[PDB]
Amino acid sequence: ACPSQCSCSGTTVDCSGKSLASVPTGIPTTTQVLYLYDNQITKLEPGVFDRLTQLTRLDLDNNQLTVLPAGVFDKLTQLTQLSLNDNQLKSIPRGAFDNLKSLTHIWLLNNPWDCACSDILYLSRWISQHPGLVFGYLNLDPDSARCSGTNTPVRAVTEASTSPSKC
Amino acid sequence: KVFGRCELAAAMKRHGLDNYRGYSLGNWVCAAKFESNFNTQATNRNTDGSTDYGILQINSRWWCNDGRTPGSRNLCNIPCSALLSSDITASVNCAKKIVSDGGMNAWVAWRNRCKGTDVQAWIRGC
Repeated sequence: ACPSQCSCSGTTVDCSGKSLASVPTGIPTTTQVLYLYDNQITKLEPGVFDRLTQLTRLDLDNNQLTVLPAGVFDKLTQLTQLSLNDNQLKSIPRGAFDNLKSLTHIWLLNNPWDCACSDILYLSRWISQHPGLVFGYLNLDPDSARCSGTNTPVRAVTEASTSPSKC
Repeated sequence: KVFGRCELAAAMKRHGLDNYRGYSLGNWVCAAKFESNFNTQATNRNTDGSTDYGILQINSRWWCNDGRTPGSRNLCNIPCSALLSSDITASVNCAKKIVSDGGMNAWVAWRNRCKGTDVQAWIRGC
């Protein structure tokens, strides 16, 4: 059953470029590919993807995401590609990528990563520990996630240049 | 078409790459050298299902249409085959888009091999 707002075909659901503020209701639980890119989604509901356990690809890029719910991707153990670039994200919740055991590609660039704040540390460590997973606008690029203002690579940020008071 | 260095420098200048967004001509020549070795028909299939095309190896996930990259965008509004032309016009127009939407930091080989060097060497004798 396709959601009203979207196009469907086999296991792909294209909800892209539809001016959406949140994830549409009624995505079949058999869905493997979910395009949500080019919308105006600011917040995801906690658990919004918990039923979509078969997702192998998810595009969330080019929205207005400011914050991600903790455990938003915890049930997505078949995800190979996740796109999060070109949002308003300042950090990744601690542990948020840990269950993504099938990941081959993630896009992180064009976000205001806030490297002054201590929440950036999970992301900094995660990128450093997964040097072949992060892609920029072209090819493989672990430095493409860049601190707002200073434009230095997130993966370079360590505990001593951060503070818990800046979050 | 495989360009010579000066031949490519000459064509990049007349397309207006010299000092585009503050990058001197030699930067773009140095980029294209490490991306394609000056060969407009360089092609590279990526693991995500995209392909890289042309002298600056522009990707079909974001920038051009090849009709075989699923969920891809066409931010430059061009067929990826236009990026294979002996006419560098489409590859220059797409590159300019990339520098603005992203700058040259998108080209990792340029960042590591070209950036901060005497890059006007790429331009000597042209």
